[PDB]
Amino acid sequence: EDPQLLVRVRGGQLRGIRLKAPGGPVSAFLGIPFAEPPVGSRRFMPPEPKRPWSGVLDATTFQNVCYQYVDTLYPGFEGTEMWNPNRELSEDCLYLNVWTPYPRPASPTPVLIWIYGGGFYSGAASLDVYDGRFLAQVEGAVLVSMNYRVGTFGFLALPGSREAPGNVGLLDQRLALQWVQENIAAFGGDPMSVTLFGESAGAASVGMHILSLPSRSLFHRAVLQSGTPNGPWATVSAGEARRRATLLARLVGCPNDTELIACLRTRPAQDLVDHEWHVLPQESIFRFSFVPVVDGDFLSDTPEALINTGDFQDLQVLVGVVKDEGSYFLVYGVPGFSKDNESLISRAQFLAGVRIGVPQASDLAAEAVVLHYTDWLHPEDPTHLRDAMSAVVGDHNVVCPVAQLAGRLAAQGARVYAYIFEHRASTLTWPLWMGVPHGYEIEFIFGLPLDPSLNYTTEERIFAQRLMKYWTNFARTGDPNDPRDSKSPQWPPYTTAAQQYVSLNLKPLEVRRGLRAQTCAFWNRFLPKLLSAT
Amino acid sequence: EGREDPQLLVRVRGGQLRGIRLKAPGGPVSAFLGIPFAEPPVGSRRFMPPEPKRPWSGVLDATTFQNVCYQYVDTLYPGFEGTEMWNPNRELSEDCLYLNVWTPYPRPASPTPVLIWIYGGGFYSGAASLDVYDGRFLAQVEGAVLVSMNYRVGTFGFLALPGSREAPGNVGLLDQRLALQWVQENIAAFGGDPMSVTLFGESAGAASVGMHILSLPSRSLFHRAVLQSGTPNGPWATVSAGEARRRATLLARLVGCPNDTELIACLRTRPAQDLVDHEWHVLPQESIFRFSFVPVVDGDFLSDTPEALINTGDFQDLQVLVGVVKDEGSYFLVYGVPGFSKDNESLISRAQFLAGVRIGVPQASDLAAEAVVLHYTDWLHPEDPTHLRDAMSAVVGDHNVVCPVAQLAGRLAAQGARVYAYIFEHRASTLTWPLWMGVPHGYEIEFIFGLPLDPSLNYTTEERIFAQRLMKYWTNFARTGDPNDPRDSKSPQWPPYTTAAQQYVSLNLKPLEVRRGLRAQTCAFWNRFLPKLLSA
Ligand SMILES: *[C@@H]1O[C@H](COC2O[C@@H](C)[C@@H](O)[C@@H](O)[C@@H]2O)[C@@H](O)[C@H](O)[C@H]1NC(C)=O
Ligand SMILES: *[C@@H]1O[C@H](CO)[C@@H](O)[C@H](O)[C@H]1NC(C)=O
Ligand SMILES: *[C@@H]1O[C@H](CO)[C@@H](O)[C@H](O)[C@H]1NC(C)=O
Repeated sequence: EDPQLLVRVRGGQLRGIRLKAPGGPVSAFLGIPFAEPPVGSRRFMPPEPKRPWSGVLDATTFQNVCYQYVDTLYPGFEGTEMWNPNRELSEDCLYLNVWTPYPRPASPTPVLIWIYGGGFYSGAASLDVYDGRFLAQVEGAVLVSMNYRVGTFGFLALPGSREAPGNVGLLDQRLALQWVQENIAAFGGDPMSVTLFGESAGAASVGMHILSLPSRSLFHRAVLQSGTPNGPWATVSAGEARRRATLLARLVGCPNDTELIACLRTRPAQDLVDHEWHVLPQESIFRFSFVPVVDGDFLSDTPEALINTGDFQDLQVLVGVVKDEGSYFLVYGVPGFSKDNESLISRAQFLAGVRIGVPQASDLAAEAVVLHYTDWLHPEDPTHLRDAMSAVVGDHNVVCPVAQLAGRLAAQGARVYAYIFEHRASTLTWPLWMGVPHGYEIEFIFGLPLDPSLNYTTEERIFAQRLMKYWTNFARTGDPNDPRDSKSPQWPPYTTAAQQYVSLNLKPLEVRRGLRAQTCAFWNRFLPKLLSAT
Repeated sequence: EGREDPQLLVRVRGGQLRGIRLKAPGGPVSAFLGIPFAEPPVGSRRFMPPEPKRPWSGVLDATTFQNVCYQYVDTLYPGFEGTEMWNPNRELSEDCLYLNVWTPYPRPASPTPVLIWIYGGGFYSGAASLDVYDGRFLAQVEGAVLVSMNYRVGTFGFLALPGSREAPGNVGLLDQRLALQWVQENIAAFGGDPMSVTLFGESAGAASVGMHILSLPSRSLFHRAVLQSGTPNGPWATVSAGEARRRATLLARLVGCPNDTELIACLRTRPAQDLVDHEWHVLPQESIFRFSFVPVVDGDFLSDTPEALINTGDFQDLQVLVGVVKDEGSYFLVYGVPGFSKDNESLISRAQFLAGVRIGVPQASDLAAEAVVLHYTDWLHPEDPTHLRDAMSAVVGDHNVVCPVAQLAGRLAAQGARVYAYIFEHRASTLTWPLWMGVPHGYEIEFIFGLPLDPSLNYTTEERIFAQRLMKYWTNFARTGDPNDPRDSKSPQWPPYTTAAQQYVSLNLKPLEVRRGLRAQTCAFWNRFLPKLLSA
């Protein structure tokens, strides 16, 4: 037995597996339980710490994916399948994964904790794009990723109830964070240097740990990729959570909160998922049924209120967006859009897409969006209209929420670094019109281009090495700039005054100013004033 | 007769006239100045439509400009050429309905296209006798017959109690119409062609031209139109019948006049200066680019709002030239926006910007005003004093001129008209206004009229050549309905403005450059978005 692969944690002993990375071996400890299986009476309930076990636990394999909706829009297509569960679905899914250098670090190493996205309705830490072996091997990092409950199982709330209090998926993440504090030193990780990073709902999740005080003692730095806790999709009110929970229950024949939740707990998992999408208040895209709730507990106030009034003095944050945040979502609901054609649309279809794409928008607000995003020199041009549709969805849901967060954090004392990611992977299977879609920076940050069997260009490999360095420098120091390297040029902090951010592409860093400043002023300053009066 | 110049004696329908031979740089021109076209609108005729001038006996002396219509005289910067150039240069009188004709010397043997100038000044000021409106250069260099008329302004031209017989409103426009009828009957005596008449005007003059396009009785009196930095549509060129009535009766109160017959009769007893002294007191809000007595939508001269009439009109056998200067708003900022002056750089604070926007968009709600502020703010430099100053200028110019012109051009083009559009971007070397104002409202006119040709005025040689270019464009358009030269085609062409391609030309010292979209995005804000906000 290899002593590098044998670790004692508080719960007992584990056996990991030596994996081959391109440059050398790594130690992986996969499928480690951090909670009691949240099954039977424990459904919808906060997670409990895993009971200690006897002997040596086999941690050589990824554990089950949390029970979730699986996308079926394009069967057998790698662009969609790469996000689908790659292990069996189960409610028993509260396990985490650790990658370390082989041999394990001689001195305490900065820890990166990955929180996947998927709209709080999907995702898994076992996906090939979240493979931590490259960062471990090349950068010497200790990388951790956890499964958290998604959908009804993670976020169905009857606020104020003891049995479905809400945000339990977020508590799953917090428990994995606690597990790292208590146990990561055994693997050579430094619990006094923990960086959370995540994409999409994962970045929103990272954001919620920033805004929830009990999470704050469990990490030191944060990275939010293409997602925020503020914004239109990441939270609901307690009233809207209750309403959706009560409707889902009706839809499955259930049944006083106690009685309603008891009947929901009797239902086969797939029975809940069958009706998951039927509880949304309007026809929409970029809207998810069961998400974090403003409960007055995990989240003391709305994230908007919390970012406006928080003190973020001793925090460093890396945030950013991809060049084409909205394109990917268009094919999941807006008529005229499809991966299989160029998606050239009419004005009529633009107007209709805006109502679906900004579902809470009133008639007047929807007219303001159309009038702002129309190119009045080319008002009927299908290429313009299609690209504007993408812009509306990406700006409303990601870019402007991100600018808003960056600015508040910066004003309230945080050290902030911002990027836009603009390289389209040579291997991308989505069509050209989608540009650099949501999610397609991740494979570069994780260093997948360094596996020569994946057929990335040598440029893409060098670029991936640049990104791995920015991320791990940031984890190490709270500054993504290389401290032993001179020229570059340097990545400046994002500030409310200068509003500097950098482009991440195959060219050297270029510094730009103003992250869609005019358009986000429309979204962040004008539209709120509109509908709070009308 | 006997000893006088035989080219200076002409008979019109009312009698015999004697003109004057004037010197232009390239040679002599004939001028017939101060020809009366109406009975003096005095006493019981105050506020009343003009009646045609009754024939006179003997030879009327038409050798000097006549009285300027009674008006408010700008007093903000006394001694200063920049303002005095617009001020009255003849005696102020209610007896002011006279017109001017310049023609070549000797008068042309075959009938020549006629240009009729209508001055601006917010419908409260102006005269055809001002030096910037001197027709001699066009007459001499282009062989043009040029006509300009005085029309009543202020209360005298536009005070209305709509529905009344004694103060029906729009009579200043009726003065202009009567001057157009005079040209039809009489211009052939000077060698002018009454079947080729082009109206042109600036500011309120341009608005007036647009209103002659929209008023059917005017349509037989002219064939083509040029609107410079003004339009009949937009926030200032007209008022509703209710607003006219409201202002007329407030004015009456302020001058001691308490049934419309009795009110108007009391107003007719008041000294002219008493009316001028309270003219500005009747505006509903603190404002710039708003004028108390302007054309009224009376359901007669204007059968509907200009907005309605341009959206539904048939303009098929109409050619129109329209444009703007680079900095329409700047001039207006010093007549009411706190923080602004010709004698400093007018760098303003954000607070002054927000305050200025309420004054510059006086009919805007709180929400609309904040939409404006949010649109014009540069969110990279929300507090830069230079950007704020320039944004204030842009707000005022776009709202009042540039976007109404874009709206006008689009409707005209979509409904059959041949439209040619420009932006004029040359700053006169002789301009006395400060540099921050850029190319202000009013400062294309001296070039169209060819003042730079007078070497005593000290324009550069390049400006002389540029004036000659503009004069060709305007007279080519007058001749043919196309500003382009028939022969010369190596030069770059001025393509028509269309809704599809939205093309217009830069007018500056360089050859014509074609550009697309007149402030397309920002005018979508003013012309499409704001009115939808106004609906609730
Ligand atoms: C510029 O002037 C504005 C208008 O007030 C005056 O004009 C200046 C030139 C002086 O002659 C003063 O005596 C006048 O009252 C001011 O309101 C504005 O603040 C000025 N800008 C600055 C900062 O100088
Ligand atoms: C693209 O394809 C989809 C479905 O195959 C269809 O709904 C859409 O109308 C198509 N659009 C174009 C550009 O023809
Ligand atoms: C034009 O220039 C001359 C010669 O220097 C000067 O004396 C005269 O005053 C100037 N005239 C004007 C109109 O400013």
